[PDB]
Amino acid sequence: IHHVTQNGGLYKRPFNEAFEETPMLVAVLTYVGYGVLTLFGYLRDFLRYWRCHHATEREEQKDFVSLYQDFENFYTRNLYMRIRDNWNRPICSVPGARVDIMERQSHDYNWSFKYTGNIIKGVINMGSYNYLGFARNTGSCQEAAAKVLEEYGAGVCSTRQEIGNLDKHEELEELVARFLGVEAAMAYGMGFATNSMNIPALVGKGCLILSDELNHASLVLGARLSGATIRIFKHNNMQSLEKLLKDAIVYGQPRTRRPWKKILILVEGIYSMEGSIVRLPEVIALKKKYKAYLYLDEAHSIGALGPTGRGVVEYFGLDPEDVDVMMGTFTKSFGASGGYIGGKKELIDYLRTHSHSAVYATSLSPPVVEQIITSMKCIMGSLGKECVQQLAENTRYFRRRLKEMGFIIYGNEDSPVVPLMLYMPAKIGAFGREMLKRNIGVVVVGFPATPIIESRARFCLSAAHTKEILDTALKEIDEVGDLLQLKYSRH
Amino acid sequence: IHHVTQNGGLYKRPFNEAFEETPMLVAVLTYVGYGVLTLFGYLRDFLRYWRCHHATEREEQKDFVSLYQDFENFYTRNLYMRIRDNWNRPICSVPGARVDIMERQSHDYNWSFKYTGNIIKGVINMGSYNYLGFARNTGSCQEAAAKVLEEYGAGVCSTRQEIGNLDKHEELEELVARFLGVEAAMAYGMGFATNSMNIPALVGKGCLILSDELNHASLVLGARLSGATIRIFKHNNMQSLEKLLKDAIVYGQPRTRRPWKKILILVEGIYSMEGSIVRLPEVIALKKKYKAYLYLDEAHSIGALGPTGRGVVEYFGLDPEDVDVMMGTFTKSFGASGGYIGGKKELIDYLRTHSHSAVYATSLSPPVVEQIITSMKCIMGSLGKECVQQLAENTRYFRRRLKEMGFIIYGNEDSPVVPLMLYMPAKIGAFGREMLKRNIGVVVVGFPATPIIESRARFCLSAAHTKEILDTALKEIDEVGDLLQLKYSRH
Amino acid sequence: PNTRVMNSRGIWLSYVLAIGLLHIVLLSIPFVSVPVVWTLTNLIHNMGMYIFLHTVKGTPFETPDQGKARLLTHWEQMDYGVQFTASRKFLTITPIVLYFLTSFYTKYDQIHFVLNTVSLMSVLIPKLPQLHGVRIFGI
Amino acid sequence: PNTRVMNSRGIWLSYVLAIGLLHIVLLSIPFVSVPVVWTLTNLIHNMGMYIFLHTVKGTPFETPDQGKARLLTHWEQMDYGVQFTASRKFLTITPIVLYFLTSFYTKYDQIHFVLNTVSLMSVLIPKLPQLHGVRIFGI
Repeated sequence: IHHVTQNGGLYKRPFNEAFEETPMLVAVLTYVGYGVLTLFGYLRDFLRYWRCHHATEREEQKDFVSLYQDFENFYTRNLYMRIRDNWNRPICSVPGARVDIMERQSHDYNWSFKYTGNIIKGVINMGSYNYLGFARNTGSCQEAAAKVLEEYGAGVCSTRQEIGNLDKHEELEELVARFLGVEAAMAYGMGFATNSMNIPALVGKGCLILSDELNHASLVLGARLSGATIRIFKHNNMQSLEKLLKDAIVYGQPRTRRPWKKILILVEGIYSMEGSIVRLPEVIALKKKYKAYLYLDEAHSIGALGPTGRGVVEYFGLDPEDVDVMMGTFTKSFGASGGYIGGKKELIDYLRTHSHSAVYATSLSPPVVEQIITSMKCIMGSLGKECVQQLAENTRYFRRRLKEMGFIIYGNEDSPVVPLMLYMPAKIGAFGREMLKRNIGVVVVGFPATPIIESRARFCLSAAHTKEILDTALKEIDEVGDLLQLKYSRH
Repeated sequence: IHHVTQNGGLYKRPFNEAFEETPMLVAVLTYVGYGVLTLFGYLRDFLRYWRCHHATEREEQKDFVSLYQDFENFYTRNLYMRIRDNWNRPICSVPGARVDIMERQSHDYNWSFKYTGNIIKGVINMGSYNYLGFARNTGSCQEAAAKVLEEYGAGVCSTRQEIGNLDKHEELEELVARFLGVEAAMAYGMGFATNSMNIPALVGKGCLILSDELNHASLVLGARLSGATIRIFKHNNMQSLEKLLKDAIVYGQPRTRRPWKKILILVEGIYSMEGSIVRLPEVIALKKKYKAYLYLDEAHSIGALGPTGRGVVEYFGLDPEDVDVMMGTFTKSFGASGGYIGGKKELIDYLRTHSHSAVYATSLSPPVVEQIITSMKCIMGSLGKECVQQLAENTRYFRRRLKEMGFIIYGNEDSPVVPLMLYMPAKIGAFGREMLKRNIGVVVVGFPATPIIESRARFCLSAAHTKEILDTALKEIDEVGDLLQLKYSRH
Repeated sequence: PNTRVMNSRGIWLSYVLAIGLLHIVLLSIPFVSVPVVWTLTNLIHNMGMYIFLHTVKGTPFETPDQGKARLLTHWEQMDYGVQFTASRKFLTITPIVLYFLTSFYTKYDQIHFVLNTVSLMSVLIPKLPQLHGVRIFGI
Repeated sequence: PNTRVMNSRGIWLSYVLAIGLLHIVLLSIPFVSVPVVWTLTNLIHNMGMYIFLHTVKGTPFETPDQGKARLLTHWEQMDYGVQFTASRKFLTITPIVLYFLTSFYTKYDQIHFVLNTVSLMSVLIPKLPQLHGVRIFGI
């Protein structure tokens, strides 16, 4: 037992996350970098009062009310369009550890691109969701789907409550329920489409939703589609969580003061940006104190946390029977496509009836079901459950390694996602080109998907990354962080 | 059918009440009359900084913190003490139509009185609650109690849930239930003690009470003793009634916004001052619209309204089964002492258990039970049910008669109480002496028991008053209203 | 009962004519001048409206609320405490009109500014609604 | 996303030094005088804080609220509309300090009173909280 601090949140292990506040001198220089950039945008759009070539709205028989706001497209053409060479690069291989990248360039200053012919090979990637290393066209794991592909085909032309319902679908929905250790489970077509089609089938008009500051575009969208009051609490702030949670019961609606119909909470396991784990036992202890429900999102967390990785519940060692509904995907540890919902059998049956997607959308393709099954078989017991001990070794090694190198890292230390802090917007545009010169492709995260002084880069660790693959990348970063002086930390 | 105007209040007859607003020139002169009187009070109490003789707080071994506020006793010694010769006069006969009054006077300017020896005989009274004329020591009605008095005695030395429970008590509680036409009934010791000991046994902490502006000292006091929120609506203002009644449900408490536990309404049949009848079918129609309850007070109304007078319910011809609890007394039509509560058998049994008075207070005296019984027998069928047709004739005659004589009268025209408007405070002090010179004793109503510009006098009509008794009084008033110029009305 | 005493009928009309009597009384004084008549009648009025509103507390009669407003002066207890009512604002406008006619008369002098302001000052200062129950070191 | 843009870290510190640069730029001009440097820099500042707060409406990016604040300028949409916040009051105090130093310099002249007031006037007038959504015959 480690911490039982105030809310009854019982901790087994030390927690050890790190949110180092940004330095004073660093932050001021950022606004200057945007300030010069917002200056030329008004300059550039003023120059466009006569005629880098544009999409040119049809003149032929048109010119109604214009389609777009000119001003809402400001940042996409004056900060994005300048440096959009990165995070869009086509690859032409299996996204494993080394990735063949088609080379492209623009003499029109990123306004129109061009492939030369080039295939930049053996590029170490750190920007793919390939945690347990199942992206390979080799081995017996993917080979089993080839038997399924030559037999079944590549997609039902039907719906789940309609004709299309294969035995594999019935098999997989069983298989995850034993994997999660819950009663029943149900797979969906893609992980985005799960939250945007099932959360509106749960909450209704008189409900209240307590979601985090930074969930996803999934979880917000499902909360918009269900007409329901949405309230935001601060990120991993149980005190700010309980403060809303207190006032949610001792008040009701704003207009009437009737009680709420039901309330629930939308939280994720591992937040993708600023890779951090939610203070989960302080949430389980608090929802029992206030009779709220809980929607949990193991999109990143499953296959990455716990021994023989089974999401954050085994990582906190807790029970699956206190989380009211569990959701995760198959794209981000399994090398597949789609997502599930785990929950009680009463819940699943209600969602086998009121689904928005089992009744309208077509279901999974048959061979990618097999890729999910054989991957879970290698986990449940052949590149199997030894790689999660490898990745946690790779996580814990790489996390201390950049921290002692003077870089600044967010999130919990055991989190495989490595948020690396840039601050200047030019340092965004240089860094993606700079690492690509040093035979490594990474993911940089721009301004509007962050706050202003975050503008970070992000690393996805992998169990497929060995030590020599990892240390070679450590050598390349040591030069670049020197070259751009991005050694912001004091320690 | 007469009026079904807006609230569904179904009227059979015309209503015809009259609240003539006071004239502009009359009202200004009143404040001058008080203004000179409040002036000398500060003068008089300033003169009392040295020493009409006072009560003189004991000096012997006292002079702690003083007992009374000097300033709270201002109006009782500077406006009351001046003219307190009236409404306190001892009578020495049966309060029927002609009343022997002991004469008293004060040479100490009403500070200490003195009986001479005199018995001013044959004085027509109009200030006693003797509607159906049962105040007589003659006839077979009162004779029956003499058999009861010589047999039983003059009071139990016990309590109802204790030993003291006679067969007469069990008989009378039946007898009223058939008289009212309700399920069960229960008598109490005095009519004041009913409301101050049973209303707290009904409503509790989370209740809300909607009482009129001018109920009584009974109904306020019971509402104080039950800890319950009290809210006042305007007198016979259904619009102001419903406005509170609307907001009482769409809000709750002031602190929390929980629903109310139960709500009810305290109204009286015939309000004693400004003798007027409540707009009852507009109340029955409104409580069904808002699920409220209803406490009704037939203290004056029973024996005075309806044919073979049975309160206001027969006077509106309605049913007794929509009034949730009925209360009235026996002092104000029957010439007796005490009061009842009529209601459903479930209600009565709860109040035969939780009573404050059947469990603590001693019960009725035995012979006054008989005076109630024989009086109800003469009503139910011997000076019987012909006198209520006489009183309504006496009411309707006397009510048009002073209105055409240039006087100003409040209330419904069918109401036996005749509120006669004085305005000047000296006209209070002259009028009681003036009528007493003209062989008639009346009741004048002072300032603090009224508003400022009401200060009225009041007449209680009676079925014992014949035409010659009534017209002789009409002759005397014609001089006095001339003598004091109190002909305020325009019509 | 001191909560509906200024909410009555024609009390506003009678409040004027008391002052209107008080001026015509003060107008017919031999050894006085027509400026200091107005100076006198703005002093006496604002003396009365302090002593009869903000000094005496309780009721001249006996309150059946067990003396809830025993510690409350007459301004504080009008209309059961709700401040912005139809009759408190009439009682605030009226000394201002008595300030402006005494501004008009005495011909805007300096001593007639000084003496006739602090009477008008010390009457409106307690009539601040945020000065509901605060009592300066006494009463 | 324009609701936490002034609620960020060190934006207040950087807002000063932009003006502090703008003065030292305007201080090193040959054919200018040290009064009308301060006259110029109080005009330009209050010009910027009108055009960048009370004129341009919407976001430079695309809002996932389906353009709720498309009809709302940048002042109106700060902190989701709650007015008396920690950062709006910083944006109101600062032109007053820029009014008082330009009151200190130019030596309290009459034309430097006239020109430097209506800039400070026309910037605080929209910052009245009861002038939340009212737009004068346009925009």
